[PDB]
Amino acid sequence: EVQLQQSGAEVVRSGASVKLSCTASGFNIKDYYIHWVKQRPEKGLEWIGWIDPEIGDTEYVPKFQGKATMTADTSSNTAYLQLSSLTSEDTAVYYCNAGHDYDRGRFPYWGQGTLVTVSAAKTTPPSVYPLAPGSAAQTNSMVTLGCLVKGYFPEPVTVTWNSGSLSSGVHTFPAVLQSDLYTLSSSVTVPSSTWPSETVTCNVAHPASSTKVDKKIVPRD
Amino acid sequence: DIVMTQSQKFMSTSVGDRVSITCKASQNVGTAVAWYQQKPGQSPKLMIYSASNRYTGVPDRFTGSGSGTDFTLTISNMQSEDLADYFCQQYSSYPLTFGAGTKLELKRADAAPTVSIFPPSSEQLTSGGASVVCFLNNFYPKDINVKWKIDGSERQNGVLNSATDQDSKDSTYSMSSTLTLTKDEYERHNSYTCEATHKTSTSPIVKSFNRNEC
Repeated sequence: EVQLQQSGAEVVRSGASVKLSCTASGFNIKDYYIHWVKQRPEKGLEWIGWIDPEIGDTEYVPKFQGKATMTADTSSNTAYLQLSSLTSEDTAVYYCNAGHDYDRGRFPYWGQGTLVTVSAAKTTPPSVYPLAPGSAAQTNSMVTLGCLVKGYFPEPVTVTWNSGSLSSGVHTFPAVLQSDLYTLSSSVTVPSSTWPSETVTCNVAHPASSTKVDKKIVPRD
Repeated sequence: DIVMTQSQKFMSTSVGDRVSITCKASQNVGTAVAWYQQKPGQSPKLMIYSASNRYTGVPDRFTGSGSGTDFTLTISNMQSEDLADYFCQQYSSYPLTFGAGTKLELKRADAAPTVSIFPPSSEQLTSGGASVVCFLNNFYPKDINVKWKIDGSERQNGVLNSATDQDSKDSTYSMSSTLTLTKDEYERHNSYTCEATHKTSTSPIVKSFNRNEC
């Protein structure tokens, strides 16, 4: 079917540049206007502008003048978006889409989007802290254990429990920034009778820094 | 720029329901409006255009109406595949603008969150930092409030909250709330408390620990 295929996610350094691609299949971009729209985390879509791949004419909205540069090539059916002098504020998902050149603005075809993450941080391995419950003698059923993964860059890190044997009952939260570095936590819930009689270890991996850390959760603090 | 406002960020629905999503334009856009459907990490898709016309191939359960400044996307007999984000767009004039989106979610029985609080690990402490984490797992609906108290006093600064998307299997939500202080700030207090208020209880769920015991 008619499809717009965009390039994979990029993690880039502040001040640098990045060039995104959007390839059409099942149709030809020549008689369309190719538009790009940005979507920031927790924010609505904002139009960047369009290019007429037939003549090369482009139109940018004022906020992106000198920020974005669109190009196209009808023989390979590919449109490009160059983003220069990148900053934290450019972190967003970028979509290319298409609509008939004679059409006012309907967007019948959209690419899947490309996530661009801009940061001036260096790659940093995470610190993994065990989250064990205090010795509060109050008698209870199910027990919840966790691991705090903190201070790493870039995303992502993967976390499993007992090497994937403990899958049900685990919650691994989205990472959030704390002054340029990431942090997330993972919780696992098991029957009270099975812990600590049976070991519970969180396995954290951070491919960017070629690090793997296993933290066994033991009683106390 | 014409502002397209979608007042509802989220809407709970059930398979079989008739659902309507609103979009308001700040200026008269005629019927020059389109609606798009989007699912996580996938291309948006054209559903409605010219305010009330169904795009080719879209099922007959989607309709749209409105003109001027008030528009509505209606799904009759909602289906599981319809759970997604929807957003309007005006193409009356430039620059083209979009609504911020409305996400259709699944309805289930209310469930009270399972709260757990954890002190800083001795290991993090040898590092000079102190994170106190609280998990609020498997609850429904998503509306929830977490409050921190240090020695019975509300702590506003230093807490970061993170939420998982509605579970694809059990339709619940989960959340983590973590208070990050320095070892010195943390060691100048005794009582730390994570309090969750949810419609599932009149008495908020309170979890805490005292540094001098643990």
